[PDB]
Amino acid sequence: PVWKDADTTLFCASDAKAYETEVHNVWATHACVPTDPNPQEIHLENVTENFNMWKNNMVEQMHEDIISLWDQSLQPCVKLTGGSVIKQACPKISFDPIPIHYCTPAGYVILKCNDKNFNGTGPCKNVSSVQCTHGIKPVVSTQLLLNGSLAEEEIIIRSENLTNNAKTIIVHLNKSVEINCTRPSNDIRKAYCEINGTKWNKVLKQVTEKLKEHFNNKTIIFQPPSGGDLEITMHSFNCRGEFFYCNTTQLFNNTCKGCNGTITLPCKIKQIINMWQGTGQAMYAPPIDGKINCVSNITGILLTRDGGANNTSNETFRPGGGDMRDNWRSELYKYKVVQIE
Ligand SMILES: N=C(N)N1CCC[C@H]1C(=O)N1CCN(C(=O)N2C[C@H](CO)C[C@H](C(=O)Nc3ccc(Cl)c(F)c3)C2)CC1
Ligand SMILES: *[C@@H]1O[C@H](CO)[C@@H](O)[C@H](O)[C@H]1NC(C)=O
Ligand SMILES: *[C@@H]1O[C@H](CO)[C@@H](O)[C@H](O)[C@H]1NC(C)=O
Ligand SMILES: *[C@@H]1O[C@H](CO)[C@@H](O)[C@H](O)[C@H]1NC(C)=O
Ligand SMILES: *[C@@H]1O[C@H](CO)[C@@H](O)[C@H](O)[C@H]1NC(C)=O
Ligand SMILES: *[C@@H]1O[C@H](CO)[C@@H](O)[C@H](O)[C@H]1NC(C)=O
Ligand SMILES: *[C@@H]1O[C@H](CO)[C@@H](O)[C@H](O)[C@H]1NC(C)=O
Ligand SMILES: *[C@@H]1O[C@H](CO)[C@@H](O)[C@H](O)[C@H]1NC(C)=O
Ligand SMILES: *[C@@H]1O[C@H](CO)[C@@H](O)[C@H](O)[C@H]1NC(C)=O
Ligand SMILES: *[C@@H]1O[C@H](CO)[C@@H](O)[C@H](O)[C@H]1NC(C)=O
Repeated sequence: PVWKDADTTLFCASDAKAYETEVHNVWATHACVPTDPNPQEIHLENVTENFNMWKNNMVEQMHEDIISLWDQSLQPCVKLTGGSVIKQACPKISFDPIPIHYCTPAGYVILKCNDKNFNGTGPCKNVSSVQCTHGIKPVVSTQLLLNGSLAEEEIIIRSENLTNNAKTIIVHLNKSVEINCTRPSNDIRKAYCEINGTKWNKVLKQVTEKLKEHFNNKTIIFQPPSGGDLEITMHSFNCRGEFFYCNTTQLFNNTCKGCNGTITLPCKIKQIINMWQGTGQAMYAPPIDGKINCVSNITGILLTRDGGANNTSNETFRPGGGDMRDNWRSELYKYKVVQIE
C-alpha cells in the first residue's frame, strides 16, 4: 500500500433514471456511469494523512461538471455576455438535483478522512480508501448551504485562514433547520420562506458559541451583507427551475424576547439573473403556474468577516456566497485523490 498526492481526471456515477426528463437525470445518464453496485471502504491501519480542502482539485472538477450540467439544461431566453447577446429557446424544465458520485480511474484511489472533528485542513488520523465519494447533490445557492450533509459531532468552522478577513468561512451545522419556500398558486413573482425561528435562533446561538471559541471569547455579532448584487445580498437559490431571492435580514438580526414563532422571509422570483457560471446576465421565462414549493435542509452557512477591527471589542459576520466552489468544498472536504505509487 504505497501512494503519493496526485491529480487526475475523475469520472462520475449516479442513479439517474433513463426514462426521467428531469435535467440532472438527463445529464447523468449520458455523462456518468451507474453507481457502484458494491461499494467497498478499506480502512488504513495507523495511517495519518494530511488533507487540505482549500487546495483540492476535486472541487475544481465538480465545478466544471455543474457548469456543463447547467449549460445544457437551464437554457436562458437571452444570454448577455461580453457585448454579444444571444436569444435561444427557454422552455420550462424539470429541475431537482440528484446525488453525483466522483470516482477515480485505475491507478488512483480516493482517501477519506473519518475524524469526526476534522476542520478541512491538517492531519487526519482515521483514514480510509474508497473508489468513489458518497453522493453529493450539486445545490447552487448563496448564504445558506442546502440539502447537504451534516457534521457528525459539533458545529465545525472551516476556513483557509481565519485570521484573514477576506477568507470565506463555512459553518458546518450538526442539526439541520428546514426552510420551506412557496410561491402560492393564487404578483406571480412574490413568494416567501418559512423557518421555525425557535429552531433557527437556537442553532444560531450555538454558532456564535463556536465562533467565540475561535475568536477569543469576543463578542460575536451578525449583520446583513454590506452591499453587492442581489445574488449576494439575498439568499439566492433555484427551486423547480425558478430563481428565488430571499431577504434573510430576519435570520441575521442579533435581537434573538418575544421572537420565537415562525419566521416568514420575503422572497422574489427573479427572471433576470447574474450568472454564477460565467460573468453575464441571463433572462428566463416567468414562473410556472400553481403552487411552487421547495422544502430544503439548511446544512451550513457561508460567512464573511468584517475586516479592520482588531482593536474593536467584537467581530461581526455577514452572509456571503457567490463562488459556488465553496458549495462543492463543503462536501468534498473529507476527500483527496492519491496515485498508487
Ligand atoms: N468561476 C470561476 N472560475 N471564478 C474565478 C474567480 C471568480 C469566478 C468567476 O469568474 N465567476 C463567478 C460567478 N460570477 C459572478 O459574477 N457573480 C456575481 C453575481 C452578482 O453580480 C452573482 C454570482 C452568483 O452567485 N449567481 C447566482 C445565480 C443564481 C443562483 Cl440560484 C445563485 F445561487 C447564484 C457570483 C461570474 C464568474
Ligand atoms: C474511524 O472511522 C470509521 C469509519 O470508517 C468508524 O468506524 C469510526 O468513526 C472510526 N473508528 C476507528 C477504529 O478509527
Ligand atoms: C484546523 O485544524 C488544524 C489542526 O491541524 C489547525 O492548524 C487549523 O488552524 C484549524 N483551522 C480552523 C479554521 O479551525
Ligand atoms: C433533511 O434532514 C433530515 C434530518 O436532519 C433527514 O432525515 C432528511 O433526509 C433530510 N432531507 C434532505 C432532502 O436531505
Ligand atoms: C452541535 O454542536 C454544538 C457545539 O458546536 C453542541 O453544543 C450541540 O449539542 C451539538 N448538537 C448535536 C445534536 O450534536
Ligand atoms: C493568515 O492571514 C493573515 C492576515 O491576512 C496573515 O497575516 C497570515 O500570515 C496568514 N496565515 C497563513 C498561514 O497564511
Ligand atoms: C410549507 O409551507 C406551505 C405554505 O406555508 C404549507 O402549505 C406546507 O404544508 C408546508 N410544508 C411543510 C413540509 O411544512
Ligand atoms: C419549532 O422547533 C421546535 C424545536 O425544534 C419544536 O419543538 C416546535 O414544535 C417547532 N414549531 C413548529 C411550529 O413546528
Ligand atoms: C431586507 O429587508 C430589510 C428590512 O425590511 C431591508 O431593510 C433591506 O434593505 C432588505 N434587503 C434588500 C437587499 O433589499
Ligand atoms: C432539497 O431536497 C428536497 C427533497 O429532495 C427537494 O424537494 C428540494 O427542492 C431541495 N431543495 C433545493 C434548493 O434543491
